[PDB]
Amino acid sequence: KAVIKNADMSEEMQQDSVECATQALEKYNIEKDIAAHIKKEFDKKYNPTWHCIVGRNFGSYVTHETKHFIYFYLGQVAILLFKSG
Amino acid sequence: DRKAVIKNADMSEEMQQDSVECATQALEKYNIEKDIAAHIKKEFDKKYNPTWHCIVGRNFGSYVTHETKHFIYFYLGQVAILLFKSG
Amino acid sequence: VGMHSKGTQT
Amino acid sequence: VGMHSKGTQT
Repeated sequence: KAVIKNADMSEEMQQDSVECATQALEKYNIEKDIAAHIKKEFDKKYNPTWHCIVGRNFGSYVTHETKHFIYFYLGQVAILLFKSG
Repeated sequence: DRKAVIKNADMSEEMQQDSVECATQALEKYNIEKDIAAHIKKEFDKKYNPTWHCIVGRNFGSYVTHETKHFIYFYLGQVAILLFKSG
Repeated sequence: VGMHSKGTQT
Repeated sequence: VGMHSKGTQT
C-alpha cells in the first residue's frame, strides 16, 4: 500500500506519517482536507512548520529541514509532507 | 494556450507578475512539472531571498504555512501553481 | 503577523 | 541545520 518513494525522516516518523495519512485519507474526500489533516497533525506532534501536498498529479521543488522529508504514494494519491520553518 | 488565473494571493502585485512571468517561461520550456517547479523555485530564491517552495500539478490539494505577503496560487491554462515562502 | 496557513484545491 | 532541496514528480 504505502509505497514510500523517497524519505529523509527517522523510521518511526515515516510510520506516524503513513498511518496518519491513512486516517486522513479514510476520513476525507477532498485532497485539501486530507493534506490539512496531516499537516495540522504534524504541527501539533512534531512542532511547526509542516507543509503537506496531496494530489494525483503534481511536480514539486521544495527545501526541507534535515530529517523532516517524505514523498510517497498511497494507492493512486501522491503525498508530499515536509518541514521548513 | 497559457492564460493565467490567480485564484488566491498574498503577495505584492509586482511580485505576482513575476510569479506569472517566470512560470510562463518555465511552462513553455520544460515538460516535467518538477522541472517547471524547480525553475520557478530557484528563480525566486535568487531574486527574492530563500526559502521558496513550488508545486506544479493538475490534481492536488495543499495545506501550507507562509510568510505574510509571500504566497500565490494560480492557474496557467489548466495547470495549478502553488508558490510561497517559509523558512 | 508573520505566518499564515492556507489551503488549496485544484 | 541544515536544509536540503528535493524534487518530486508523479
